Amino acid sequence: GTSNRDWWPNQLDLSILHRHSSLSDPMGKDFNYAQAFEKLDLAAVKRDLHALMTTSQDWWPADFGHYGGLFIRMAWHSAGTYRTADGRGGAGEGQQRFAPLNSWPDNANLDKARRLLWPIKQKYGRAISWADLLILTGNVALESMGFKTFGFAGGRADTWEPEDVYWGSEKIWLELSGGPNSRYSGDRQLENPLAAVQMGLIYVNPEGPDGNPDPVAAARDIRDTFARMAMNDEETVALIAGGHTFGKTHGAGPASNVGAEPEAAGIEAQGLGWKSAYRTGKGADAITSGLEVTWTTTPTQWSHNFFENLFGYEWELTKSPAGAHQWVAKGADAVIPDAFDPSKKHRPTMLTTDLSLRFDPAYEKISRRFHENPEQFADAFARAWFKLTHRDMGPRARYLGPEVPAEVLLWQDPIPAVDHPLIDAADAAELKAKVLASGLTVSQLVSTAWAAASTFRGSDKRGGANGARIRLAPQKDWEANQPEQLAAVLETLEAIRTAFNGAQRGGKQVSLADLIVLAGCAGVEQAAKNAGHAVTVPFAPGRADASQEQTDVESMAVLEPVADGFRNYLKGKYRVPAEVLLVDKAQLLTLSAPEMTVLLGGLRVLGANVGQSRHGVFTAREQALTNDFFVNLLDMGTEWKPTAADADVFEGRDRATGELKWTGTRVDLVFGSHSQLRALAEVYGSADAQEKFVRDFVAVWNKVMNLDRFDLA
Amino acid sequence: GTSNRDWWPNQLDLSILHRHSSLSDPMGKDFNYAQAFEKLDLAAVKRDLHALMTTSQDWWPADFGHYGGLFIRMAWHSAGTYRTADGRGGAGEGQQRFAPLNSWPDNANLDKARRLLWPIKQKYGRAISWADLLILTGNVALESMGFKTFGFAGGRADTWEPEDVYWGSEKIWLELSGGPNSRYSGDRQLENPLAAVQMGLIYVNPEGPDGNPDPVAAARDIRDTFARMAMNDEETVALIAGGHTFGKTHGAGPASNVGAEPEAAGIEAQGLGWKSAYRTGKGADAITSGLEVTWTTTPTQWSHNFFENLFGYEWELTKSPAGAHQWVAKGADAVIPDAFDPSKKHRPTMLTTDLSLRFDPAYEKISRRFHENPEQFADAFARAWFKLTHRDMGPRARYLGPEVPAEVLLWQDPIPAVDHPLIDAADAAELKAKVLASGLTVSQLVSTAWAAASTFRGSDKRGGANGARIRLAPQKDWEANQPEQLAAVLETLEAIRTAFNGAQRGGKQVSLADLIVLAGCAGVEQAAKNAGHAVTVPFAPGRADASQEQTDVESMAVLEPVADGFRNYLKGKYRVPAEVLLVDKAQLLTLSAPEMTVLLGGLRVLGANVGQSRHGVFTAREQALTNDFFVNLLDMGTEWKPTAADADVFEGRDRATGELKWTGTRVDLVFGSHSQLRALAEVYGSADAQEKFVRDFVAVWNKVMNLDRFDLA
Ligand code: HEM
Ligand code: HEM
Ligand SMILES: Nc1ncnc2c1ncn2[C@@H]1O[C@H](COP(=O)(O)OP(=O)(O)O)[C@@H](O)[C@H]1O
Ligand SMILES: [Cl-]
Ligand SMILES: [Cl-]
Ligand code: NA
Ligand code: NA
Repeated sequence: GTSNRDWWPNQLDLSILHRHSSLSDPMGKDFNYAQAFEKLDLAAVKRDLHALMTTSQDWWPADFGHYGGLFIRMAWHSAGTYRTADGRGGAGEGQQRFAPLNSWPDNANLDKARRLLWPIKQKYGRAISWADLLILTGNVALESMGFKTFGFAGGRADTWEPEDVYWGSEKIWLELSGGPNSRYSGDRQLENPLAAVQMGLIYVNPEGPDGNPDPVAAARDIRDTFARMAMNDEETVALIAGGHTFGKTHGAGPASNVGAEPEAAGIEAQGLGWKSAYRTGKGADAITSGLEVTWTTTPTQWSHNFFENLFGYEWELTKSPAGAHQWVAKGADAVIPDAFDPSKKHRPTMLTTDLSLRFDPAYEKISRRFHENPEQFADAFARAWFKLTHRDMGPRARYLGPEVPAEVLLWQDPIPAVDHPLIDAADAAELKAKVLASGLTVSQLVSTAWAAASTFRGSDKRGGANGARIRLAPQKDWEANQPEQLAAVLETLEAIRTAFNGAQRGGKQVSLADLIVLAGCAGVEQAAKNAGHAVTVPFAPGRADASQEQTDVESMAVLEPVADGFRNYLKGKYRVPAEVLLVDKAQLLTLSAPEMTVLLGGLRVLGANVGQSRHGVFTAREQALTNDFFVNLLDMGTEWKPTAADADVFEGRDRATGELKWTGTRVDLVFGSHSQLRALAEVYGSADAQEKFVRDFVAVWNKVMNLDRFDLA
Repeated sequence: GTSNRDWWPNQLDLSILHRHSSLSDPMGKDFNYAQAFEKLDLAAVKRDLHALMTTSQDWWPADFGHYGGLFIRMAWHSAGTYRTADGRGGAGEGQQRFAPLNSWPDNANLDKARRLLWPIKQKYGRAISWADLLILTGNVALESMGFKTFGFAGGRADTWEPEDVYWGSEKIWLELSGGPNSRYSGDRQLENPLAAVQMGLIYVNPEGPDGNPDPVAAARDIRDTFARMAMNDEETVALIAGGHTFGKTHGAGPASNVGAEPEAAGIEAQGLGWKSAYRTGKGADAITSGLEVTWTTTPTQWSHNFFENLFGYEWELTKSPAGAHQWVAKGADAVIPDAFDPSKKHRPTMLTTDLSLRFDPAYEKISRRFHENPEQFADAFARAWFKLTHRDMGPRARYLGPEVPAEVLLWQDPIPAVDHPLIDAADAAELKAKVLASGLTVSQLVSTAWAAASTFRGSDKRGGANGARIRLAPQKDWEANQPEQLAAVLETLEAIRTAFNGAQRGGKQVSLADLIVLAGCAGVEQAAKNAGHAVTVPFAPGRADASQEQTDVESMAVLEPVADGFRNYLKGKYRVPAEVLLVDKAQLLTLSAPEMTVLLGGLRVLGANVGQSRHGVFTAREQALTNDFFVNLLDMGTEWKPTAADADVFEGRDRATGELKWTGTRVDLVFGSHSQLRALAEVYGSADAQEKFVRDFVAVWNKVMNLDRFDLA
């Protein structure tokens, strides 16, 4: 059946904004996963998981009699899709169980691992999400094998459909680089926002770059991809060597024996895939990656034998039974156990990417330290494993259960506790009047609060106005935030704050974070009053102010808006059309298409554009909250044409006289072009719509201001 | 950006079930369009539309100074996509303003027509939908040009995103027959459910079949496509000749001058398309279809000139200025006015498909009768226009406003008015006890009610349990309804009915329609009791019983389920996989995926399968309402394989012994295979889910029983 996407493959896709509707969710509209989790007997879940580790099923027999290695790989791949560029991927939504991730070649046979967990999922039901269970299972695996984890938090609610993520443009699984849809350009520069080297891989190719078995070159790809997953050198080495303390790879025969991935398999496979015609198809005969390596002499027990072997042997290039490149220890004795036959032993083996840990010079220093000091290794691995598996969970207020680590980690973007009474409704009214009496304008107040709150992204729940990180490096200097203008606003608000706080009794005070938001609220109320409408914008206090020392400047870089269509802002010229970047930002904000449309049209007329640009400001009463953006955009009396100077800027002229009325960008005019967006614009540009536009604008503004308020959930 | 549909282009698409969420709808969740419409000043709207008729805009100047022909075409196209096979298409959702229909070649320049209406739409806002406005406009165009319409009803709520309709499989607009994705096979047999001859046409090709200008052959295509739009020969001749009493076609120069359709155009085009480089690109120079025909001597006034011209001249084949085949009157004088230049006149001209009305022998007899009795023509056209524009609106209870025709038409599937007291809760309890005491089983009660209610489709709001048409021809004889079993259940219910009704005073009586549904409710209650659960199922009385003479047996044929996954029924072997047909049915029933899931699993254990098939009956307690379907389907202790006899039937055997435990179809097993469906099945097959399953099942059952209850809306 031919679809709209077939006829118009480059038209903008709004379906991404309308995922996760109540229609697709089997749980009631009142279901609260945190409340269910908080009553889970977590210790009981863990006991059942511990038992499972050594209860082999004959349909996928346990290597060494222990499923721990398999489950650790499972949890690492669940988390391993994360990209810092956009926060997408990660373990936080349990997306491994849906397409495409359930059928990526790097996730081969994890379908088996998830199926092993159905009896426990079934027993506990809604009180433990798949998303939490995948991670918990990896932690129990670790514990069962003698490794002390750093802790665990629940709270990852399940999702019910695939997320729309850009994983690359290749049309062939695992395509090598340099194809017509190459994700690499220049000197091996990987395109943002990607964080894997080949389509369908987690991070890197275990044979080496595009299959070339050079550990030094592979190290480059490890370092780049791991950094794009928010891991530094120490963390990277700790993770890889920690993981590869356990279990084995699977490559017992040729890969041509392996059948269709789950999404392609027949209905009778019941959601499993990669059925193998090689011998028994499983166990001793398993084929997963095609490699056949077993790293340590005790694959079912924590040890420091990975680095003992890495450094204690010289390594020879060899081939697995499937033909993949891998390495074997020269001259070694057969000291590695076989997974099924207690009479067989094997020489030590390694992946190309394992040898990167010794042959890259910066890795080698860390790896040596960890070899000489395994307690340092263990602690780094524990810390890195917690980070890996929690990096997309959001603020610590979302962490549930009895095993949450008390230590506050800098990567969590922590917010200090509030230890004083909060402002009440009368205080809020007093502050809004003081802010308006200062002389700050509607535009300055709206723009400041927008800048502070719109850093949120729902992908990894980072950003937002909590913390008042807008006053700190690097936010205070981002171009989109208008550094000089911002500094002036912040100085004014800080003076109002000082004055109010100095007047109080009983310890009541207002944080700068709360006052930035409140001041934006006052701006929107004032703009409504400028239009003739008396409205109260909701405000919820309780944000706190973070310090510079609590703020990782390098980690915060990925949150810089380089494209913010809500402020008509593009930092440079991109391949992707600006309207596509608008919808991407709207999705990060968690906005629907109606929400996106009302918000943008209101921001344009409040003066929120960076640089005071007139593009899209289709009103003669700027700083009044009206629907003028939509009424003027939709006026057929105006004709639009791209400018000669810039194809991305348009002039709107009166059709009869030629008189210049307006200018606009692609982000402004998509609302009058796209057939779905134009239908939304029409509602708000109708003669009956002024009350509705104000009400809906206020509601979406409040939604944005509150995106990171998990303290109120 | 590669998507899941790219990787797995034949996996089932559940997005069709989660359209029309509250996320994409800009109106509040409590918006009620009927209440808005009922307060519209419809008379005011009609005055504005009358004014618009002759208010020419320079960007698309009005032919003859009157937009009435353009608007008639616009409304006839809005309606003209309707297909009786599935009820999809039609005017009722205003879908002409969205992709793909806004850009079909046959809808060229209707973008202009819609844009002329924006000022009126803006003025009246939410109180008139686009969907109602398009039809109202057509009516006013006819009235303006001297034709008295049969009536008009409002109530077509707007929609906010495209419907997922199968329009065909061709990948080329307008492709002629016999290609790789041909919609024709055999003896020019058009594939169900399509009702057009070429991709992007409304019904037929105006040059003739595949472009061949044979009026007799064209008439075969006219007859078939119009029958697939619910129109008979009389209706067809009346509509074509009535439409073509007005206006003209547009083909002033070669089609290669015409640019991108709306969804392909540049952002500056602001939602319009088909910009033409030919001369002024509009008005006298317009190119729409490529034909250049004006049918009557008064194109802006109702006349009897269409049939005068058709019969009064002999016709010669010629070409338009764009090269399209059309006909010109031999020897005629230049009597047809020019649309723009009072000094030019033209000879009478006709399309191939107009000549079909004279050269097909059955049409010729009707055409002659209309030529000799123009009052008959006028009345037939008025009735056909009303049908055309209301065919998809559903029961008359949904018709709004002061111009609704009082006359009840057979095609409306009319339900008699209720003129007696209805049964109350105490009476319902008495009837349910009588039904359970009669010996009817859970299976018989559930299956009967299911058969009665599940004929509803939301596409055209036809079907459902109101009317008790299950007792009439042809529903009573449909294979899926199990005619012999049905007759025995109906005879028992009719005896209960008669006994109850004869005992009442004051006029109270229960309809058979209500009793069917109530007895199904008693079946579900009894099944829940059989499972240990104490459940009351909601019931709303007020259905009435329609007569056989109120039930057009040929129009009812399209409602026959040839595939009904809910009863594991397939009438024959089809090219479309059964699970796609299940999703199709769910969409017609208005079900989400969770609703489809719970419903199907419950129906399987209640004994609703046709023929008492064991396929998917995964329980040892049939006729008890439990979640057994899910718990057993998901048990990894069972392995599934297709049977040797039939690749579409599967056997589930114990993995350890080989012993046969169950059999199932594709519709049963897709719930254990599709990664989204299986995530839903998991919820209902969890240990905590029995009460959730029962409650959800009751809710969805109640939903289905009330789908046609627009008397209660
Ligand atoms: C450069 C990064 C990495 C590469 C290229 C990589 C590669 C692979 C490959 C090819 C396999 C074999 C799959 C199979 O055939 O069964 C595997 C297994 C495994 N990986 Fe990694 N890995 C990486 C990092 C990690 C990390 C960060 C962890 C966890 C902290 C991890 C834990 C494991 C474990 C436990 C197994 C064994 C699975 C079993 O016993 O079934 N790996 N690795
Ligand atoms: C066999 C069925 C039919 C065929 C093949 C057909 C074909 C067409 C074509 C090709 C045009 C010219 C488009 C353009 O170049 O502007 C047209 C115009 C039009 N049709 Fe039809 N038609 C059919 C039935 C109808 C019916 C059922 C109605 C309404 C009751 C209708 C009303 C009109 C009107 C009013 C115009 C004039 C448009 C204008 O003045 O701008 N047609 N038809
Ligand atoms: N309209 C009704 N008439 C009679 N009983 C009802 C009605 N609606 C709900 N109930 C009963 O109340 C129970 C729970 O009510 P509710 O909270 O509305 O959720 P649901 O959408 O599951 O019906 C139902 O399972 C049914 O037995
Ligand atoms: Cl994601
Ligand atoms: Cl439709
Ligand atoms: Na994420
Ligand atoms: Na329809």
